[PDB]
Amino acid sequence: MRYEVNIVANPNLDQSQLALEKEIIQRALENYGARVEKVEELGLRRLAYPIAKDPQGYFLWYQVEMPEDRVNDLARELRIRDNVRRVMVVASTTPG
Amino acid sequence: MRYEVNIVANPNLDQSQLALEKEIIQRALENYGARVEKVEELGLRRLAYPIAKDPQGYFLWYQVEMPEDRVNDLARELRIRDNVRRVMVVASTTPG
Repeated sequence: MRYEVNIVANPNLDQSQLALEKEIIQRALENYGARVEKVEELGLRRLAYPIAKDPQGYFLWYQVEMPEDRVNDLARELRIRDNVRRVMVVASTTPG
Repeated sequence: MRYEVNIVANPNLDQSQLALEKEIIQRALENYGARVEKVEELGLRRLAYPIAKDPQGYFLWYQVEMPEDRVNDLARELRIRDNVRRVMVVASTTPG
């Protein structure tokens, strides 16, 4: 299945720390057997609506192909790190 | 400011109803004075992570240019309709 993986990392990291976080994510995708189809580094962005107390984050977006039964474990592995604040995974298709 | 507007509509609508919802959104963007730079109709998708009781939705994505002081009112106008389940607006830049 094709998925979009949206990651929000700590906005306060220096680029050396961010490089480590990005490397860890890519290694996790490969280690879980995902085929990585696109990586977009969106960078520092701000949630405007709804209203959050901590609206800034460092946004990363991945498009991947992988089996549905492996997605949950991957997502949880990605978010275990303290510098990964949020992970959201959307399947690009549904049964209907 | 440039914003990404992520809309999740009711996944159970027929295309006649969805056409009305899309027309309403575009009219609201124009009526609020946003410049609409891209419209992507992503269609029926499923939240895979985190786990939601109602994970399916009809996803729409807009990129717009508009003043920051008008975004909140626009977002609230967009979501007042029952068929618009979620609106999320992200500013593409931050002060830092």
